[PDB]
Amino acid sequence: RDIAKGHLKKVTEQYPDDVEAWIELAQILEQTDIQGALSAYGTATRILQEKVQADVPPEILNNVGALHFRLGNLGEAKKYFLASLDRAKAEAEHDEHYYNAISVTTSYNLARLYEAMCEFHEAEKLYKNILREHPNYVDCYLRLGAMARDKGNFYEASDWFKEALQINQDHPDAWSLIGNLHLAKQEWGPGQKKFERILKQPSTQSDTYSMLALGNVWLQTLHQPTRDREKEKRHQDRALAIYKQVLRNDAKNLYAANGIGAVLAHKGYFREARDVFAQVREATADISDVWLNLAHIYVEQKQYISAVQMYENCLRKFYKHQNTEVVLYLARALFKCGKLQECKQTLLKARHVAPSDTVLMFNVALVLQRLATSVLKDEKSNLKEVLNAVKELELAHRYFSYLSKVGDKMRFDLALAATEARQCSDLLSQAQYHVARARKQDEEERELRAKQEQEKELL
Amino acid sequence: AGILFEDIFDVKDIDPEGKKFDRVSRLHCESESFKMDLILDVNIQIYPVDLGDKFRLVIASTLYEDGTLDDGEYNPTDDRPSRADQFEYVMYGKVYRIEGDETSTEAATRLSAYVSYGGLLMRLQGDANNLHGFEVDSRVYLLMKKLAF
Amino acid sequence: VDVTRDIVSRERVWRTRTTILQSTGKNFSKNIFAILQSVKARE
Amino acid sequence: YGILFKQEQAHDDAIWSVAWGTNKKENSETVVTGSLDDLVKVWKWRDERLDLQWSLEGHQLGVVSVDISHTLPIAASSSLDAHIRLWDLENGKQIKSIDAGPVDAWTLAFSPDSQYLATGTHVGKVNIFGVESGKKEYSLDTRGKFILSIAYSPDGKYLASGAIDGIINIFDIATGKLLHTLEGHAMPIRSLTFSPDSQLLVTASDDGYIKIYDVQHANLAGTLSGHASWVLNVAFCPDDTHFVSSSSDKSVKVWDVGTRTCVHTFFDHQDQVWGVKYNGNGSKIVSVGDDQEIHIYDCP
Repeated sequence: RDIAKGHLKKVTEQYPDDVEAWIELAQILEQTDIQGALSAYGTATRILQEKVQADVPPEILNNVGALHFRLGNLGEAKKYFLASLDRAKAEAEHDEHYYNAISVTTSYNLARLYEAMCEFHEAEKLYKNILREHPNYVDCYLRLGAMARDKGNFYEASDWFKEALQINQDHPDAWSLIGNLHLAKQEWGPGQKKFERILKQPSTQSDTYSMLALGNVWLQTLHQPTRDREKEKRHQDRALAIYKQVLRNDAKNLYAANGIGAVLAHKGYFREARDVFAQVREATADISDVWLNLAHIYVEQKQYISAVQMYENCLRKFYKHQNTEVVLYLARALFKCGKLQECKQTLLKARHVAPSDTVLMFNVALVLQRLATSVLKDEKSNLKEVLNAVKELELAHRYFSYLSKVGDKMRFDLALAATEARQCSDLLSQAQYHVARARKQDEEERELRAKQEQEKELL
Repeated sequence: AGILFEDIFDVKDIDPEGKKFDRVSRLHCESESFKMDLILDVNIQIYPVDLGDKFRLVIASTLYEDGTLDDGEYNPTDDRPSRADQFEYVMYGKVYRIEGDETSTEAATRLSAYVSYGGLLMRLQGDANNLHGFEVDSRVYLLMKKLAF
Repeated sequence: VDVTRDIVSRERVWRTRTTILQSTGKNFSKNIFAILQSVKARE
Repeated sequence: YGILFKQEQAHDDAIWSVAWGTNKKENSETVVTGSLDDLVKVWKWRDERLDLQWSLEGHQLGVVSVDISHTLPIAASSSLDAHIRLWDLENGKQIKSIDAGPVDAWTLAFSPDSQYLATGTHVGKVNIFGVESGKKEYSLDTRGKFILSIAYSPDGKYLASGAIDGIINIFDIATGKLLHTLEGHAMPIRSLTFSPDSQLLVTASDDGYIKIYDVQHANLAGTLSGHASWVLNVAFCPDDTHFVSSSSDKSVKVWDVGTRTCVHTFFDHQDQVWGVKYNGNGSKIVSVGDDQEIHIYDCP
C-alpha cells in the first residue's frame, strides 16, 4: 500500500487529464482517515461530468454513502443510498457488472442505517426484501435476529442465529453469535466451553475471538470464597496461560492485557495493576471495561475523588442513565459528608429504575444508619437535624424489619441484621438523650437573642 | 508521588492574535477528560508542534519517583532516577497567581493557575477540584510528551 | 447461486472481529511481558 | 411547533414526573411537579408564564409520581418512603398521609371519578386505596414480580398494569377482575396511559418500540419504532390526534397515533426527559427531566 500511496501522491499534483486517479486515492484511504476518502469522492464525483453528460455510477455514490454512514451524516448517507438505488436500477444493460448486486449492497447499507436511524420497521422491511430474493445471504438474516433480540433474547433471534449457522457452519460470525446467545444466562458457565470449542479446529485457527471468549468465560468463575481449596488459583493460572498464548501470537491485542490486569488485580497487585492497565487505557480508553477496572483500582486506594468521575463517564454513553452495577461500585468506603448524603441520592436514583434488588435496600439503610450515628453520637449539632434523624432511623428500622422476610439474597444470607438492630436501638436511646440537648441549645439561643436585644435597646 | 496534575490535552489553535515572537507561540489547548483550558507557551523552534497533536501534560512538584523535594539547582552529574526520562519537553517554573471565581459566602468552583517558566506563561484554567496541589510561591515542572496515537 | 460470489468478490471488509482486538497503534509485548515475568519472579 | 416557555433550574434535584390539569377545575392552569429534592412545587401557569404558587414539603424521600385529580382540584404525591401524602391545591396544605408501609409504595393512579387511588406493591399485586379513607379497600390478586406502572382510563372502563418483564395486566375497575394479560413485551414497562377514548393502549417498554395494543379485544394494533433509548413517559393529546413520548436520550418525539409517524421532535433538554404531559387543549406540552428545567412546548 505504501508504493500505491506514493504513486497516488505523484499523480495528484500533475493533471494529465486525471479521471480515475481520485477513485484509487479513496480506495486506499477507507482504512485510514475517513475524511480523505470523502474528499477524494467529493472531487471524483464532479470530475466525471466534464468529458460527457454521464450520470455518476451507483458504486461511487454507494461507497461515499457508506463512508458517511459511519459518521453523523445519517440523513446525507441515506440520500446517497437512495440515489444509488435509483441509479443502479437504471442499469438495465449492465448485466456483466451485475447492477443487481450493487442494488443489493446499497439496500443492505440502507437497512443497516435505518436500523441505526431509530427505525427498525423499515430496516426489517428492507432486510426481508433482501431475504425474499436471495435466501443464501447471511448478514441480512443475522441482523434481523439482532433486531428481534433487542426486545428479548428468546424471540426469533435465537432461532434465526441457529438457522444461519445450520446453513453455513463455516461462518465464524454466526458461530460466535451462537456463543453470544449463551451469555445472557450464565448458568452455562462450565458447559459453554464445549460450544466455544466447536470451531477451534486447525482449519479455523488461529481465531483470537474464540480464545478470548474462553478466557472471559474462565475469568467469570473467579470471585469465590473457594480460593483456599487450590481451585481458583488453578483457574487464574489457566486463564493467564490463555492470555500469554494470545499475547505471544498477538502482542497488540488489548483484551489479553485487560484480562492479565484483571487477574493480577485478583492476585492482590493493585499497585501493579495500574501499570498493566495503563497501556490498555492509552491505546483506546473508550471501552466500557477499562473505565471500571481502573476505577476499581482508584476506589481501592482510598481515592473516590478519582473513582466517582470514572463511574460517571462510563454512564455518559447513550444506553442508560441509572445502572445498578456502577452505583454498587460507587459506594465502597464512603464516609465523608459529600459521599454519604449524596450517596443516598445516587442510591435512590438507582433503586428508582428497579427497586426489586435487595442490595440497594440494604445499602440505603446502612448509609442512613451511618448518618444517624454521625449526628446522634458526638453531636451536639443543629436541632432540626436531630428531628430528622429519628425519622430516618425509623425508616431504616422498618427496612430492617422488611429485609429479614425475603428469601433469596446476594448469594449471602442477611441473617447478620441483628447487629444493625442493636445499633439502631442504642441510636434511638442516644437520640432521646440528645433531644434534651437540642432543647438546651434552644433556650441558650433564646437567652442570647434577648441579651442582644437589650443592648440594641440601650443604643 | 508529587503529581499535582495529570491529563491529556490536544492542540486546537496557535497564536490566535498573530505570532508575536519568533521562538514562542501560544498553545490554546483543551483537555479530554477534566475539560480544562491551557495557554501553554512552548519553544516552537526546538520543539515544533502542529494542530491536532495530543500530549500528556503532567505538572509535578519534583522529577524524582520517591519524591525527595530537591532544593533546586542545576546538577547534571546525578545518577538518581528522573521522571524526565519519558518526556520530550520538560520545563521548570514557579506559580505566582491562583485566580478563581470565589465569592464572599460560597467557596470557589473554578480556579486558574498562573505559572511562569522563567518567561513562558501557562494558565491551567478549570474546575477547583484537581487544582488542590497548586499554592502560590511554589516550584513546579511541566513534563509533557507528544502522543503518537 | 451466483448472487453469493457476485457480492463477496467485489466488496471490501475493512474491519472485522479481530481488528477490534488489536490497537490501531503499535503496542508490543516487550513492555508487558517484562512486568508479567517480574511479578512471577517475586512470588 | 416549538417551545414557548423555558423554566431554567426548575428544581434543586432531578425531576422524575410532571402533572398538569386538563379540566376547568383549577387544574389546567396549575402545574404540580415532583422531584428528588423533596419539593412538591405547585407551579401556577398563569399569564402564559410558569409561576410558583405553593411549595409543599414533608416527603422523606424524593417524589416518584405526581398527578392531578380529574374531577377535583386537589392533588397527591407518593414516594418510596411508604408514606403517600395527599395535598390540596386550594390551600397548599396536607390532607393526609397514607403510610403504605413498609416499602410498598409506587406511582399513583387517580381514578376518573376521583374516589380510588391505585398503588403498586412489591408482592406483585395492585393495592387500591381510598382517597378519603386511606385504608386498603381491595387488592388485585395478580402476583408476579412487581407493578411498575398503573393507569386509569379517562372514562373508567379498564385498567392496565406494567410489570418488570413486559406483562400488561388488563384489569376491570367495574368489577375488580383480571380480563386479559397482554405479554407482547419482555422489557420492564416504564409507564403507560389510556387513549382519550379508551380504545388504544400505548406501552413504554425498554426496547424502544411503541407497541400500541388494543383493549377491547386485547390485540396489537401495530409496532411503532420509537427512540433509541428507553421510553420513560408517554401521554395522549386531549383532542386525541397525537401522543408525545419521553425517552432517555434527550429526545421528545411527538409520534402520530393515527399514522405512526413523528410529527415533531424537541432537543432543547440537555439531560434525559422524565415527565411529559399535555395541556387542557393539547397545544402546550409540559416536560421535565434530569435537566431540572420545565419546558413548555407549544404545538398549535
